[PDB]
Amino acid sequence: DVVMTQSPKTISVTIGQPASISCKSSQRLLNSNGKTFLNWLLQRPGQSPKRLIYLGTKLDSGVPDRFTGSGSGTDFTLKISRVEAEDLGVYYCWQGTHFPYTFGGGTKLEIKRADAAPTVSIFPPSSEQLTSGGASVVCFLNNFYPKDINVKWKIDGSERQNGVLNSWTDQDSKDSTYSMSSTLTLTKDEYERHNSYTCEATHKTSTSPIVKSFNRNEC
Amino acid sequence: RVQLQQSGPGLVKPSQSLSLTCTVTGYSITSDFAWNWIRQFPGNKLEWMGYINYSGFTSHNPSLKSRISITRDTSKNQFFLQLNSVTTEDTATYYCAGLLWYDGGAGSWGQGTLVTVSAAKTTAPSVYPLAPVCGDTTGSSVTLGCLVKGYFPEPVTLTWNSGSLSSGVHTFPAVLQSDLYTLSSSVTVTSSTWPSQSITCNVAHPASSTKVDKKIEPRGPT
Repeated sequence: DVVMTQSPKTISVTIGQPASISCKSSQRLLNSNGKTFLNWLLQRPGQSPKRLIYLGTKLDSGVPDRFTGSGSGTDFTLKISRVEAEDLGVYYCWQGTHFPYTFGGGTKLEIKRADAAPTVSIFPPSSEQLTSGGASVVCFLNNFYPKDINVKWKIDGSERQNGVLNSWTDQDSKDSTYSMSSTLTLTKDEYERHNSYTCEATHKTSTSPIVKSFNRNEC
Repeated sequence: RVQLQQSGPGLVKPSQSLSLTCTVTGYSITSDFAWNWIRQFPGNKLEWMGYINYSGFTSHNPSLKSRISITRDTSKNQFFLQLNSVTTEDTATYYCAGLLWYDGGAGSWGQGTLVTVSAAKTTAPSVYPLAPVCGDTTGSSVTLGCLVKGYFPEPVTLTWNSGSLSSGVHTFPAVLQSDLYTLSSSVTVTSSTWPSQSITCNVAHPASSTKVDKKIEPRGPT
């Protein structure tokens, strides 16, 4: 099968600057009628892949003319003349010349923006959940940049590692930021045993973590 | 133009078959296109599975080693996927996609349907309100949330105020543990609007035919 190799794996670009990504095929993609079945697609977060370029060099239907495909034989290039925030996502190449049809592994375009500290919010277990026997404490770390962040939980001032599950959003095209949710899940009995709960966020925007806490049974 | 939409069971037991339908609108399936099935695994990995074209001719990936059937029903303007002998490795998002036969142009994909291959049981979620602590309500914005815990399989849908509150929302990918998922969502609003303007998380879990509409009540007197 034809191997489609994309590079780079990831690219971070400031809004208004160009972007260029490469796709190299292991076999020539020209066919016996002069057509090159090489397409480029973009998959935005939460969506299906969508058309961009086809026939190697041709703008597909409805696609903004900021996207250009070039190349031939085995080496192809996609250029974005000036990046916009809604261009973020994963770009794929695809070949239709050699059965079975194959896709490249994707290039993720990230938008570079100024650093932003997270907005941190902590939430006690709901009374409804506490009637259940379980107890989840949730912390949101929202709208920060860049994407690396750390969260630490403390129960009565002591660090707690068991029972934490984290989830991270994809980059938001509205403001080019990232967000993260951290949930500490305890039994109801152990939650009711302890008094104060703390989420600490550490982010390159500050040396000092952002600390949010509450006391159980205080509003 | 042409629009495609996948449908079919979201949860399949190992060793049985997945069966999906793609319904095409805006174009006849007997003209111009190849009608493809493509699936996506974690890590940006897309796999072409096969097509049926406008004249009923088919082709499929050798990777699927006699397990796949692609068919159509022209009276319904639909085409279909059957994949037998499934295993957990067939868990994926499945897309239908038409590309023109002549040149690979006008690619049009459906929204995708997740198919989970698992023997685990369908379970409806509990939806819990995340009301802010009092100390966190005195600034100019306030953040609220909802925790959707203990469901299987994916997906759920979650909106705020029936979709009328869309700005300032973050809905996080669900996390799987012990064959049950948990998802959270946050919403941030101007603090002086709350609690005067109520906020409700609307959760639907189609696999269990369950809906929950949870109004977020403040801590303190309500």
